[PDB]
Amino acid sequence: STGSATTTPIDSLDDAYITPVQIGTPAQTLNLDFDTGSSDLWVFSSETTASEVDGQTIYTPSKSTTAKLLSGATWSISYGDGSSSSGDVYTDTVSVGGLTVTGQAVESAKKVSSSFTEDSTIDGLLGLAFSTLNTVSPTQQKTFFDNAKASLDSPVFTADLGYHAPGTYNFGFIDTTAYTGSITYTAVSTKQGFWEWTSTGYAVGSGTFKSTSIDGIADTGTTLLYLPATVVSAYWAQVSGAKSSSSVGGYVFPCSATLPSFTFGVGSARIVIPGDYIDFGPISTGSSSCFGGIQSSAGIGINIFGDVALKAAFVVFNGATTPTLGFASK
Ligand SMILES: CSc1ccc(CNCCO)cc1
Repeated sequence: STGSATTTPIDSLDDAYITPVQIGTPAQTLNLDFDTGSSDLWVFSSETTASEVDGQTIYTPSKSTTAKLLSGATWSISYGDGSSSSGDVYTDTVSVGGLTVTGQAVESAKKVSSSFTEDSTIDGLLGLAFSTLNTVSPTQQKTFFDNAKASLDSPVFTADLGYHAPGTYNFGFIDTTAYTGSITYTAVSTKQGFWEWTSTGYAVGSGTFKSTSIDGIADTGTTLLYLPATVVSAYWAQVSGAKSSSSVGGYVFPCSATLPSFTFGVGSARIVIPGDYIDFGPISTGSSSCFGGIQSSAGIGINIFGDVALKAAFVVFNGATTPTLGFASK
């Protein structure tokens, strides 16, 4: 089997991407944030504290003839950005882009943090990291991809995120028309539950390439590109007037600037992030100071190849017995 679904930016900055997901019988369609950095499929629901729902579409399990309460199961997750959510668990039928899993754990939120309440466009998350990170207790549950994998034509999914435009998540096949050149595959460590890999270095604009190992994660659920302080300083030094602002929480730059590109290495291959992809707009409405899309990982503990990086590539999440990642230009 295969599935194919369009993923759409939630706003004009590409702050996140939502993908429609069918849950239950009859189907209830929710727009979920596909997150290769976590492993829970959770949704706003009829159980979510009313004051914490502000425009999201909810899953109502009592209206699904295939929903079953998973007895005694609860979940609670805290994300790297400080967001969180928790609740109880159903199993139900879940379909993405024509690919169906029966008996998928659907984690129904009773509580969500304010950042989720305030994002009316995100109805929940669909985790695509390794199932060792799933938070359901006392019996850990599998991700949608792990449940689908054996049925798929090939045990893979691909992320093709757009810049200011829709893109695609495919399951079970590699669309050879969606990229240019070849796909370069690179080793993955699953020891932390992430799609963790080692970039071979970087360049800023037309500058020479610096060969240096950068361990980090491929994370579709993180907006920005978080890299070591040395790398990020080298980037922003090429932008007149850019500075790290403690009050704003990262590098900012004059909105009148034209930003240089940023290149990262995948083996001997090179993925070029155009400068415009690094512009996250005014720090507050009407400001002429703009927020940068490349930020230091120093306070995070891991480097993160988030959407800024991934949307410059066609990315293969290869779930073979030994997982690997593939990157192609597009
Ligand atoms: C409030 S919207 C939101 C979307 C995705 C995630 C998962 N990624 C966490 C690290 O960036 C957290 C919050």
